[PDB]
Amino acid sequence: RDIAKGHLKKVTEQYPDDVEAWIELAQILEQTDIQGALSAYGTATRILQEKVQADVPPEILNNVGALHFRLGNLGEAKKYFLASLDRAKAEAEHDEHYYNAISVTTSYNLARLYEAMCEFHEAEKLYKNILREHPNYVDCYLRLGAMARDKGNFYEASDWFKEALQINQDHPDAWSLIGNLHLAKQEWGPGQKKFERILKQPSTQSDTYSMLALGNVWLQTLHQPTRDREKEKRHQDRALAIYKQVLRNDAKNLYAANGIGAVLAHKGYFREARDVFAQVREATADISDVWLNLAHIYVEQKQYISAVQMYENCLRKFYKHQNTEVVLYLARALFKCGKLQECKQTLLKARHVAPSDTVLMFNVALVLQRLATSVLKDEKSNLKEVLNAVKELELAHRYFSYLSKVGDKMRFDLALAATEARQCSDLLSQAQYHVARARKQDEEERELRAKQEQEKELL
Amino acid sequence: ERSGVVCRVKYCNSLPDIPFDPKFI
Amino acid sequence: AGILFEDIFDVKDIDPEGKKFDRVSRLHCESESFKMDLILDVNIQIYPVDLGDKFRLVIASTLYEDGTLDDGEYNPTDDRPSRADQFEYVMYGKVYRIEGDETSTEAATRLSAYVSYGGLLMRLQGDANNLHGFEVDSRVYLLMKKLAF
Amino acid sequence: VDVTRDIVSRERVWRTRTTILQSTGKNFSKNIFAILQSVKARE
Amino acid sequence: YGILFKQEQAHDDAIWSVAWGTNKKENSETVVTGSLDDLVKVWKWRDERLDLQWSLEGHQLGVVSVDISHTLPIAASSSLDAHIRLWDLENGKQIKSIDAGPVDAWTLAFSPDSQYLATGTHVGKVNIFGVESGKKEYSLDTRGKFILSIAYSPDGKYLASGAIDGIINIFDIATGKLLHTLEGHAMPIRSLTFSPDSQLLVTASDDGYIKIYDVQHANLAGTLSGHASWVLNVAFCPDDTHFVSSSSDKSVKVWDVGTRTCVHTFFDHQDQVWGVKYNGNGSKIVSVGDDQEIHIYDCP
Repeated sequence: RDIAKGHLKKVTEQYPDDVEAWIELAQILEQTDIQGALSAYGTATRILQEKVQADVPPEILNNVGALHFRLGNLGEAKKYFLASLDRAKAEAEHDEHYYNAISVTTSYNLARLYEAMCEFHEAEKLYKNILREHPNYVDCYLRLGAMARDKGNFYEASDWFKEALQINQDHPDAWSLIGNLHLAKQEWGPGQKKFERILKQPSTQSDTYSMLALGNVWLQTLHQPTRDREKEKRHQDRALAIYKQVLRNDAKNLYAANGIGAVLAHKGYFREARDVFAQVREATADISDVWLNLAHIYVEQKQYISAVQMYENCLRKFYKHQNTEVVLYLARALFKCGKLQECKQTLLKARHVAPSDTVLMFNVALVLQRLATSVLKDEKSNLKEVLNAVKELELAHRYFSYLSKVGDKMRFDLALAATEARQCSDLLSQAQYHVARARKQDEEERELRAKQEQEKELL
Repeated sequence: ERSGVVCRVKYCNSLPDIPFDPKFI
Repeated sequence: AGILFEDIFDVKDIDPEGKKFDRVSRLHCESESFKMDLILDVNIQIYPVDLGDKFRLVIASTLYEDGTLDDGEYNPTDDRPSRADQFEYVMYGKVYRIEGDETSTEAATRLSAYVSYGGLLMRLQGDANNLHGFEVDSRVYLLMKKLAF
Repeated sequence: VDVTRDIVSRERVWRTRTTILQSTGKNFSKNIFAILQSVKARE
Repeated sequence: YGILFKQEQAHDDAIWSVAWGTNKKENSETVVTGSLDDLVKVWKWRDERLDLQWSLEGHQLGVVSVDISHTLPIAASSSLDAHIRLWDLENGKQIKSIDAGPVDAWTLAFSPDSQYLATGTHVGKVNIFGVESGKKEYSLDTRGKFILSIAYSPDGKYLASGAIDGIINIFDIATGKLLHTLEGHAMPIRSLTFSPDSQLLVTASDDGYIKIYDVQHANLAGTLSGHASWVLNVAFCPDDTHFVSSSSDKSVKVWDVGTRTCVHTFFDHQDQVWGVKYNGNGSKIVSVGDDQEIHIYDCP
């Protein structure tokens, strides 16, 4: 490709009646910067009009719209695809170049665009118009199940994805979609190894996608209290061998190092985890995974003032507003006045979307007590706050009773509510004591204002 | 107070989905 | 340690006011993780940058990893392992102004740390907490390096 | 049918699954396996 | 089709709902909202301008739901503090405080007769409290996971409920019995409302499709592709010609209820909008959200 670029730079300057020189320019620049292929198609579109009145073939309009599909010019790529359809339909005598396949690819990108333009009805209808004329096509049959997978992972998505595999079992795309179905419900933790080892035969080897999906389903088995039983240590060493193998054959794969940092953090090296993750961070930081893995170290080292932003930055994506798993990571070691009262606000933002979780209802209580012991022990503080503190404490104690009745827990029984409930049963007596302080302070400010008002009467 | 906030730290690792680039004929 | 600040940045403009000097240009940048604004003069002659370039900028107090707080004089002849060995552009200077959104009552939320690398000015600007490492008339190093991504 | 070989023979796949895994740049494992091996000798 | 009034910094914290009147009983000109900073501001849309009229306090936790009674100029507000406090827009005072303990307190549902108040329970049932009583009168025995939305019809003939798994429970407020159960979704239904004629029922799930079902025979009338994020709030125009849709993408699309087409979209909100509601005539469309900015959208 280097020789084609250096040859194209020689025909670009000089003008020996260049007609197809700009086509071969953009045909290399689709992998490199996506603006360069666009600049070549703009001039290649107009250079085909000076020799004769000849319409642009659909093959150039289809590809120029394909570049704009990945960009934010979705409406303009839509006009390119509509015009590519109208032009390829006009090719009634181009039976050798198969105008029909050109309209097929243009309509495929057009339904791919409509799926992305908040319009799945038109994408479904366009993708079914390819199914009705050529059921031996795979991407149009795979992209239909994805649209229904938004409404749920048990509709015609889980059925269309397996029907595509029986017609083409040597399709790594269609078979990798199968393991993605079992990722909704992780009850197939150990049992997914079989179905992930189907296309691990040497004719498909090497496949980095499957080998790393193995390491992911193997890492999910960590975070268990059975590490002293010489069970999770073998799991760390097994996944580390998987990652070392896909490292020796691919040094530039990021995901290999991704899991390596996860295991090294599970070994207790937070100080030496930053280094491993650095290489990953530098390449592309714009992966959902990194904003989290990185964020754990900062919160680990009592650095919330770099941790709180990274959580926010993940949430900048157009997918949600109030996730549970983020905010769980958010409150770790929070003790600060801006880290406690404000932490309540984010916890409430999380419970607003789904209160059925036990841990939000538990944490909201823990924080509440934190704040209350910080006004009702050493304080000797504002008057109004004392009134408010007992209100909070009542709410907390109501929750301690309500929690206890709940069957399922966070994979850890909540039987330990006794010391927190003891720690509000005594703090009610602290509220009954410190409200006397309130009154003492009350009379103090009243006598202060009067002994000041008399000085003003002297003047 | 007594102890820190409960949280299940787990260094997760995800995989991306199929790109489905538009076919450049 | 002694790492007063770090983030990745990108070049948003090379000299948008228009190139005022031949060997030096006003990089304008924003940071990737802390969302800091930055203005930074660099030796565009010995270290060229374009728009859309990414670089890891590590503002440091010292050069030596152990944080042994060197004196402030030039000595080339030195065995001790430095931070400069993993960077491309390294400069030395004074923070000559710190400025912020202080009110009469409450504290600041944002700081501008201004530093002069012997004449080559820099304003790093954003969250006060991420800038708590800086104090006026302290000495400082730049330690930037271009990301090939 | 011929509609399959009519499209799979002219199209261009610039990105696929494995493309997503490697960096766009040049990040070898000399700076990765070095620390990976250094962590094992201290243990 | 644009924006008339632009209320900058309408709260200290994010707004989670918005309530506006539709009758002439001193409700259509006043705007009642409930945000997370525990300020139930009573905005009086007087002189074509959004003015504050009352500032009510007392909620422990942020307001989750605000709505105006149809045949009455009073209002109420629920939250997660298990303390549903009734209010009055005639004096800015508190009527009562229904202690819906321990936690079982969700969005409100004024009856059109302004005599009952529905509130979700964590057990799966739909508790129907009484406006002037405060006690639990009668509760629907349809258990499950949790009620995420409850709505009353403008003439009072049906009642639906959004579960956590996309289960519409069409109740009968005239006898108190479950009649249909529409399960065309598997996404947690955020909110819903009834058509001005009680014929169509929109459902705002977390799949970005506006599946408008029917109530008379419990059937789907057509799948409308909504936004790409999750439709949070959804209201119908009083004259029954259009309907607005609040998503979680900073996007205020106004879809057509007859042709199922977006007739206009607003992008003035820097954050996600959380509440949308019409006016008495359907021209001014009020909108709130995390931007804490109350925009008044005119579509003559």
